[PDB]
Amino acid sequence: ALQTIINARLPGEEGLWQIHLQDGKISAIDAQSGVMPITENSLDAEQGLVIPPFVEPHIHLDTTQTAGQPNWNQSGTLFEGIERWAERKALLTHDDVKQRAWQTLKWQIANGIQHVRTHVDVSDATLTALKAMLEVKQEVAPWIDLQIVAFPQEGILSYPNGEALLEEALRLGADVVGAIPHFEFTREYGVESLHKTFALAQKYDRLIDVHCDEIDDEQSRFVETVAALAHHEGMGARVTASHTTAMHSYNGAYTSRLFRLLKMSGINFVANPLVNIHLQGRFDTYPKRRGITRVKEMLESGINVCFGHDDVFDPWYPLGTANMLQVLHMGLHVCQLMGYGQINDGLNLITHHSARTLNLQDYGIAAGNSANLIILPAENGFDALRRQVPVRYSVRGGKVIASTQPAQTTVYLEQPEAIDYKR
Amino acid sequence: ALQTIINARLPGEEGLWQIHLQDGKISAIDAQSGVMPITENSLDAEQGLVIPPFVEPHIHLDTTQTAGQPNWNQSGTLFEGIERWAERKALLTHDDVKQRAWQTLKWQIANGIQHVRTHVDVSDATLTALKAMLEVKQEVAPWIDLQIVAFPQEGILSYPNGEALLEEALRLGADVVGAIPHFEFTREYGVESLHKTFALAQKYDRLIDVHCDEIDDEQSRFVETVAALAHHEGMGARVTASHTTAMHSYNGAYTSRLFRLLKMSGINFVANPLVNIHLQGRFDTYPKRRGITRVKEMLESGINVCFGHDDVFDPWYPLGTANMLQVLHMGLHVCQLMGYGQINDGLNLITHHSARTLNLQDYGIAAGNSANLIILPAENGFDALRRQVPVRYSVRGGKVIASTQPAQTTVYLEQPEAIDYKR
Ligand SMILES: [Fe+3]
Ligand SMILES: [Fe+3]
Repeated sequence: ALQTIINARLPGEEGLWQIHLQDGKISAIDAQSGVMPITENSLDAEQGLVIPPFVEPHIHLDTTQTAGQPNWNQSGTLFEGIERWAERKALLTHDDVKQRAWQTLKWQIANGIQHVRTHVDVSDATLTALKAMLEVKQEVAPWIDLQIVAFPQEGILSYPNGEALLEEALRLGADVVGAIPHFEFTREYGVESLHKTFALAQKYDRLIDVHCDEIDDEQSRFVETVAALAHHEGMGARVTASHTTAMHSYNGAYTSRLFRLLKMSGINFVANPLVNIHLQGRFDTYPKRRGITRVKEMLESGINVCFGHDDVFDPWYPLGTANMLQVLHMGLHVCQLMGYGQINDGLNLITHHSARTLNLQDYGIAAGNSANLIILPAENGFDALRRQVPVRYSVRGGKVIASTQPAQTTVYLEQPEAIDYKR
Repeated sequence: ALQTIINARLPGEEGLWQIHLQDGKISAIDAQSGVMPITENSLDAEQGLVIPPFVEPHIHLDTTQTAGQPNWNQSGTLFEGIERWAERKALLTHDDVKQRAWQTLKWQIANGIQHVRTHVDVSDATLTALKAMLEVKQEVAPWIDLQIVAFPQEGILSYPNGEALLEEALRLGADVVGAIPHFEFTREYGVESLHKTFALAQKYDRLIDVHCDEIDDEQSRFVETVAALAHHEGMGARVTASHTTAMHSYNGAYTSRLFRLLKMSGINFVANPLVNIHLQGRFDTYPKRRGITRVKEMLESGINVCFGHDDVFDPWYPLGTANMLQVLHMGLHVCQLMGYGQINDGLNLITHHSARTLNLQDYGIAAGNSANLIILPAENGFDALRRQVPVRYSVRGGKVIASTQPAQTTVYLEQPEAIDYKR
């Protein structure tokens, strides 16, 4: 029965704020001139930062939690990962997918993530993972709004009945149409697959999220077709180009020309730091490229870009706890967004920009919006990122759905001293 | 009236073997536990290696034996070669083509080659060389099965009546449909020419062999269309991509993606070491690229690749004696297949893999097959390659069609000593 969040700091705002709640929504937001006393029905942010929930714009819940089953990827390569996944085929069932997806979703709830977009491989005639994920979506709805992308992993034109299966996935309820041009047999199939993807999105009124140019090939430019088609249909807001790691290898002249179109099209971009730094640059000896898309330049140009985890504890990425501040930390380093303001503003890459990517209509600490917000025990984005703080409280519909009692560290010098890693 | 080949060594097999012959075919193959005595009607391999005939998967018999006529290519360049060829136009007649083709074919018979695929330029309204080659094919049949590729040297779409002439060549009997995408005026003509090539091959039930991406251009990727179209039509076995020298210059990420399709398509690849090392890398100063396709990687991936001589004694390559062990020697060096096993297994690149490229149905030392085989005076492939041994005997239909008495070398030290270059 929470009525107020008090003593809240807000990004880009001075001072402390009080967030009033009513009927599961934010009724008003008022500045405070000092610290407010706690009381029944008040959740004290304790001068910590309050932001609208973290978002996971790109993850594969159908493959999550499978690392080491039955064997571990020892080389760490994409190739071996594919083989290790194949060895687990006998365990891939409806219940298995639901159990693993739920395990990661619980970690996400614990990490203040209330919006998740999962890709699901639909290059499977039985659509086993998709059927399982559609049930998971309904089951987790009280805690996470889950979007499902029908992802034609083996291609649309390069896989038997690929287009038919992609459309079947949409008819079953998938929220987003996926594609993977650079994986199609030819450049022509790649371009044609995008026309088919856009046609399906318009036919069913769905969003689009393409695994776009995820390859260190300076000639992989499917992103220009994604942006051009979006501009032509006037649907930029509903379109996302995931990865675009090839952009890391483009010459500057083409990239400059392309950026005009990217801005005009209004499409969204997702970079996946943890996985990109790991899987890109694998064909280089030395020097080795970083392989993340042009995040810094997109921000400078006002192009919406955000960060996803992509994989959690699977053959393609053995690590992760589904933590967005960890994803952000990696991205700030690899993209060299290390100035104070760049780091502080970093939270945008895992909150607001990701909400835009998911085309969310009810997101942000604003009057009238649902009371969905989280509290970080930190002074600002810089502090939260530097100390990799947990989510103190996650509030959804005005109710607490997760909480973390912080770790307590003590050093025993001449006298015991508490250490909080602040100066 | 040969009834048996005795004391034969076979690649990948231990010991000695006896090959029984009946009615021009191999009736049975039995292992020996020791050396068998010679006798009437037995051809003694003398513990030498017996293999199914050498194959020439790619040669231009229409241009062979013309070097220095009327003038020599002094720079050695492709450009000058084209000019030197043009200066000989008055001599290019029906009889001239037949005489020169036969001269090289005799060298091939002497070198144990019983299967040859020759390309013939059909960008000539009079189709002079093609008509001559069709007669040569009939004439040489007792010794060599000759396949003729209708090769549109000046392009299909970029030359007047190019497509009509290509089809006319097929209606006259050419066995294989050729193409040369990278030489077409535009990338679009290149791709379209391949669709036309595949349509003709299906219309006439012929094989396909494309002069594919023979250029140091990292953007020349016609090979993906060749492989995709073959996969689509389910005809990989009947398709060959010759040269693919551009692949030597591709970035690794694209090449890795492409390899999946190359393996799935089942198409064949021909590298032409002697000519590729000579004509590729000509626009580099220093360092200079080798320019041969990814032979080592194809072998590692189980993709069928083999070696051709391409040109013999002409403006584009002034050397050669049409010797496949010499072609192999160059390829092993340039492709760095220099480990013992890689060298020993090298014979596959000029025998079995080439037979697959030609879609041969009667090839190999196996019961039921025609008795077509050759005997090398060497212990194994490594030995034959190292010593560049001649073909001791070439047997076709159970009859000897060629034989070489080995050279005899003596050094006169304190006493005369025979030298055989074995340790
Ligand atoms: Fe992904
Ligand atoms: Fe050729």
